Amino acid sequence: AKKHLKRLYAPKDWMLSKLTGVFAPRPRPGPHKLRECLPLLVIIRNRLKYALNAREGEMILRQGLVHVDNHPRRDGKYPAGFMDVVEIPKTGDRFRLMYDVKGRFALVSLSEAEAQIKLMKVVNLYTATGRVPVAVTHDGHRIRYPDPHTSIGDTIVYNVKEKKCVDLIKNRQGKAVIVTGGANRGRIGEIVKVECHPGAFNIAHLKDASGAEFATRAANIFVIGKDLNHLQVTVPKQQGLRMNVIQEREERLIAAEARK
Amino acid sequence: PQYYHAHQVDATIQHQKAYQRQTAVNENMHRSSRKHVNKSGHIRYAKKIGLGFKTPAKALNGKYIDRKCPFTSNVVIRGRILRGIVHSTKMHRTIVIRRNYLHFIKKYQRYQKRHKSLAVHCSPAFDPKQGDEVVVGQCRPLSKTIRYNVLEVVSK
Amino acid sequence: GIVRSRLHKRKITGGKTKIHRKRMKAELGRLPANTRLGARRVSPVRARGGNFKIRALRLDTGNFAWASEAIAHRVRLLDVVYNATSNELVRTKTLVKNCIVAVDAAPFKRWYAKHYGIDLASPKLQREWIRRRRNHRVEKAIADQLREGRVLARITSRPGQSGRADGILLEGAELQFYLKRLE
Amino acid sequence: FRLRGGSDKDGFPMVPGVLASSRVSLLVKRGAIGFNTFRGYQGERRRKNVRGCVLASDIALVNVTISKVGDQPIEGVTDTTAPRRLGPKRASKIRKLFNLSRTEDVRKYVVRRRVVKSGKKDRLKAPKIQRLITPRVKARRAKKAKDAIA
RNA sequence: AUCUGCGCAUGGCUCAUUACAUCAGACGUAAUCUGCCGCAAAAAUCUUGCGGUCCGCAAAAUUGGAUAACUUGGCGAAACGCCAAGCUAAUACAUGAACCAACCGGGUGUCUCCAGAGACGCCCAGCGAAUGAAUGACAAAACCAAUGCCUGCAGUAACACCCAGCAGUGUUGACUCAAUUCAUUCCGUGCGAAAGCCGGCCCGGCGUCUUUUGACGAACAACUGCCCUAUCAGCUGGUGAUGGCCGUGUAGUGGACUGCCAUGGCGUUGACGGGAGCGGGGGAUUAGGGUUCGAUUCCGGAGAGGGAGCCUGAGAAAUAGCUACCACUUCUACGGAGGGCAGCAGGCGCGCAAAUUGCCCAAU
Ligand SMILES: NC[C@@H]1O[C@H](O[C@H]2[C@@H](O)[C@H](O[C@@H]3[C@@H](O)[C@H](N)C[C@H](N)[C@H]3O[C@H]3O[C@H](CO)[C@@H](O)[C@H](O)[C@H]3N)O[C@@H]2CO)[C@H](N)[C@@H](O)[C@@H]1O
Ligand SMILES: [Mg+2]
Ligand SMILES: [Mg+2]
Ligand SMILES: [Mg+2]
Ligand SMILES: [Mg+2]
Ligand SMILES: [Mg+2]
Ligand SMILES: [Mg+2]
Repeated sequence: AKKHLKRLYAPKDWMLSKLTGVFAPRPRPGPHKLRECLPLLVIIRNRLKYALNAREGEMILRQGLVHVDNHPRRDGKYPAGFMDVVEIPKTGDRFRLMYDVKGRFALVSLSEAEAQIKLMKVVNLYTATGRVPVAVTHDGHRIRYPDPHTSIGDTIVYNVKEKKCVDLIKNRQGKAVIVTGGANRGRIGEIVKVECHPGAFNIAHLKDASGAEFATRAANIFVIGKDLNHLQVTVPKQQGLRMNVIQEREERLIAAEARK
Repeated sequence: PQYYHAHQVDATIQHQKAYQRQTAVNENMHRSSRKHVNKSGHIRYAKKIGLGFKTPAKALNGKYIDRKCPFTSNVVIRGRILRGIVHSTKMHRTIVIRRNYLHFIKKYQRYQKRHKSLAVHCSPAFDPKQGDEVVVGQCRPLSKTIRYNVLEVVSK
Repeated sequence: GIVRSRLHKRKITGGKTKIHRKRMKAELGRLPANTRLGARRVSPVRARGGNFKIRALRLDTGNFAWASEAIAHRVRLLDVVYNATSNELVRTKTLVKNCIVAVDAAPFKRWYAKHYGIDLASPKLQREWIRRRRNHRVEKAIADQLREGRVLARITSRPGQSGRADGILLEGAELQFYLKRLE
Repeated sequence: FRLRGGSDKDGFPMVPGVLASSRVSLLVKRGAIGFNTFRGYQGERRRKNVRGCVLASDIALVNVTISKVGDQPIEGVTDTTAPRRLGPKRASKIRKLFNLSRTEDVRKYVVRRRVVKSGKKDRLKAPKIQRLITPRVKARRAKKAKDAIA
């Protein structure tokens, strides 16, 4: 039973500096994976500067002031990951955890109507006791009576206030996804062709808005809308478009010279 | 009219001091459904394993009673699917396959003949001779050395 | 203690394995139950996860199923008749899985008079007996030992694992298999 | 006299049951007669030297309790009595003490126990009495039946 | 202060062991256990009160016994040693909830009907578990019996009313699985609405059984890979070596193990035995090819003086846990009682060879 993380064995997307202490806050089991989450001490202290250390950081959390998906989370080690909605009523800001196109976690600011729904991907389907078919989700939810057209690769729109699955997005050819793993993580694209290969990993071929073709495993894609215009959720400021490394290097030198 | 006339003992398969039966299905049903009964006569359990492997003519219409068999048991084929050539068939219902490969040495820019031998459980659906090329699928441990189980035999 | 590892087994080359750890608790085994006939005495065993595994010592009764009729009846074990592992386990009358036992046969006859109405007259209103009994027939080797008093049967549960002596009645070629080995 | 305890010239107890006249070596569990439950961890079977129950000359102490009183009163044990230190705390166990009715209130029949200190405006210590089901508790308990069916 | 609830299985040190082992990349667990945490689930149980001797009328179920701390008396040279008695708690332990309060199903005896249909009565019908059976799909007319609508067959989900669509449709590459139906019965080794606690002015925070699954893990299996040695060429198999059949044991698979049968398996593509010693990420040098080092911060494995064996727990074969022996070893009032720095400071040795018996939780 591990209870510690070393700050070197912590994920790189958290961006904790190696010289500040040996340890990182090991996220508890919960909704999201340990490799694939951002625990609430890092959001309150390192992302947002509401807390200067971990001692000011539990003055916020243990008091019941941060809400992940409409419910107050008093754990600094609670795993918040992809598509979660983090509200704070006192400062009046609410955010969504999305991946930006460089693969890192990004806090997308939200309205009040956009902060009620979240988008969740089915990971398993089974029948529970009774004859109730429940749907297992990447965020750990077990929706008991989902839309009967739910398959495993699909996306359920959820509305975390009134816990009612308001919508369904099937996983087909004509849909748009966001990639949540691999080298292509954070990129958004239309689906082109899904190569099955039964017994092994499904490969999904994807085309971007510019036309850049790229592939991933189909367990890494997360469908978020009917097309790239009609996305069901708002995405970070690049909107899944990965610029060239040369062109994005030129633009920062131009912006820094034009600023002085 | 009250008497049923059940099936007689098939001594060709019954050799083994306990009665050889399949645990999946009951042999003794009076009005057995069309679920598991095969073409000619008797009740049989046959299963379709995964990866586009066609079950043989035996294991559906055969008479043998095999546990540890991928087509007629709870043995599931999963993980690795490999190929080898049959080396020895001297064991009872088990063959040893030989996997011959070239090992490249990065220093001396030249390959090197190596081999791995695997004990593979062989169903009575199959009779492979030495030199036959087989396709094996990984299963659970079935003995001290058996992890694989033959799925298809390619003759000669 | 008792271990279930391959550290003591020789390699397939015949080489000895040199041991560089202590025994783990996660690789243990325990002493066998050796369940016999007798009045019921069980001892639970604390397994992994805190689950309980009920050792059966001295069992005398179980739920035996008659699979053509898809019913079961709690009957009393009489004798241990044939065991495929050893004839020495018959003599000490050990209950294991798949050993052949004789059971009481009285609830099976009484059920066969209550259902199908055949003895080995009182509800004249309900002859749903006639709705059955026409298509169905009963194997002769069952009906002989059913009225003889004891029925040969096969244990289908693991008593040292579950603390139960459940079973099935021998039918078909399986009964005719074991009748030849006895007599 | 009921012989029910003992010790040696070395402080080792006389465990009732072992039927020896010597000191013997037992793997006593925790909470047994030779090994207290706070000294150890939860599994914790510790081996102690305890002494037999058969009495002998090498005994420095025997614990006895009287089951019947004889003639001579000349002893400080049967001539006096000392009060029980604590009255009852459970609400239904303090109701049986004074043989109260069902409708009767229990808060008036609590023991006083004055505490007096020199020049301190002395005071009373009463138990916070447990298992007393107020109407606020009755509404709380009847709500769990309503919301389990709802 | 003590009961109670979690934790002490992590961290930290060290690198002695160790070559079909460990370990790396990559897979498997459909062969399995899994506390804390996340989202869920939940209709079993003839209990109380009052009166009468088993019944009646009632209903916010106002349940029961014991221990600590403490007091008293203490034993003992002591001991992170102990005894006896007297008190008293619970979210400890034990007991236990009728009706409100459903649907659905099986087996079965009287009663109104017709030439089989209904009403009533009784036994049984909860989650989990065992065994057995059934599902867990599929890929032109003629005549007789029962039965369907028509006034002979147009057209048709299924079903004798209560509900005229209240599942004819689980998932996987694949299941003997998920789940459902009925047959039998679980005897403590499961299932309270904690018989729980706060707060606001009915409602809101918690806290807990069971059940179930994601998550953090555990355990096993092995695809490819690995220093030198032939002055090491045969290794294994009675007492398991390779396989097969029933079992057993396990958390589970399995020669892991009992019985029985077969005669196998490994090797000059270097087995077997011997020597060196944790394995990677990585370091040093390098045009290219390389040659070396890796006790050491991160990951994994192993150990706690050697060697066992256990308890408890979700997880240990735990060592600032227990039991024993061996080698050393400390206190004794000789009766006895203890030790385990490869934790951090230090100490003595050993060596060519490595620091402060320091301050602090301010940060991680
Ligand atoms: N060789 C390991 C295995 O031991 C098994 O048999 C072993 C046992 O019969 C027996 O082992 C016993 C053991 O049962 C018992 N419970 C404990 C005892 N220490 C062991 O004894 C063995 O070990 C010790 C120390 O090494 C030796 O002194 C002793 O001579 C040796 N026979 O001796 C045999 C080993 O020499 C099987 N033969 C086989 O599985 C395999 O040989
Ligand atoms: Mg405690
Ligand atoms: Mg090396
Ligand atoms: Mg077996
Ligand atoms: Mg380490
Ligand atoms: Mg020694
Ligand atoms: Mg030191």
